[PDB]
Amino acid sequence: DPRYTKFLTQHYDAKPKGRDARYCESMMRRRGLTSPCKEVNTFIHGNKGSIKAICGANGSPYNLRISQSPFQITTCKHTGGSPRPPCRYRASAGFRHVVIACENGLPVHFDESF
Amino acid sequence: DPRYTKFLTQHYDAKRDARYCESMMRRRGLTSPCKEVNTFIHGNKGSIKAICGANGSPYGENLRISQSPFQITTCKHTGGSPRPPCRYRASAGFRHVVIACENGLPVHFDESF
Ligand SMILES: [Zn+2]
Repeated sequence: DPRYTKFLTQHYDAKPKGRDARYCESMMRRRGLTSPCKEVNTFIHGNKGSIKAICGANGSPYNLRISQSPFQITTCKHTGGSPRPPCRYRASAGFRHVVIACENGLPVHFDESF
Repeated sequence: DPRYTKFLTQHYDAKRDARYCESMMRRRGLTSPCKEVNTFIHGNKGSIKAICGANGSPYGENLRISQSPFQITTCKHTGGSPRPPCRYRASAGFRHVVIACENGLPVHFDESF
């Protein structure tokens, strides 16, 4: 599923070098989210298998699913004015449960509003 | 970021002798007058940046030390005049480096090491 691949591209970074504004400004472009500037985007860290398992045993219904375990995350939030690149961001490192959408056994969307 | 871009100019060269040093020290603006000692870090720039984060660790006062070692070239001035033309000899090295960071970016290299 290229959707799951795309989920990992947009919402997964296993061992982040940092968790600050510059990490975000780097990651948002690296991961294809700056044409144009995506307003809010969370990267989940840690082991990939725990995220995928939100679709099963590490999840409960929430058409969405909420994680039964917490995750190191970094939320990138646009700043600077209008959403023309180059995209400025600030970062909020977090440790919490997350909500995702699963389809046919795999994560395909991350729910930022949660 | 001026401080970060100055760090790269003065202390970073991605891809190792006296002539290396003599041209590099000049090309990177460290020869008016002659800087006595200056080290270039070689290798992957992300690895160096990461010293401020995952790949480094707190050191002394307000500094940080690399967790892995880096190939380095230290240029040492030769001759009696502190003015250019600046001649240098090279010490190729392999070791941990100490830097200072500001906002997750390298801004200073510690030559006493
Ligand atoms: Zn000298």
